[PDB]
Amino acid sequence: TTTQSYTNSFTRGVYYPDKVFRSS
Amino acid sequence: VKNKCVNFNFNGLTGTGVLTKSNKKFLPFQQFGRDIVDTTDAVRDPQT
Ligand SMILES: *[C@@H]1O[C@H](CO)[C@@H](O)[C@H](O)[C@H]1NC(C)=O
Repeated sequence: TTTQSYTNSFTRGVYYPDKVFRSS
Repeated sequence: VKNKCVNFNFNGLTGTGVLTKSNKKFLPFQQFGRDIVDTTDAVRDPQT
């Protein structure tokens, strides 16, 4: 079986949009 | 050839300028380089 509890994401789930190096 | 004005055609990216060694921290998937003004700064060598 399984449950469907709800939680908060907070700050999470950010990826690199592209393959372009960037700094500062 | 480095340290000389040359027309580069890196992987279809046409342009002109002077290229040399660098100390970036290119991640494995990184291919290009830019700036806050969105202009191609650094390129990874396909065969090196
Ligand atoms: C490119 O191919 C040559 C010929 O097989 C090989 O000697 C060289 O290591 C290759 N370089 C890269 C970066 O794959």
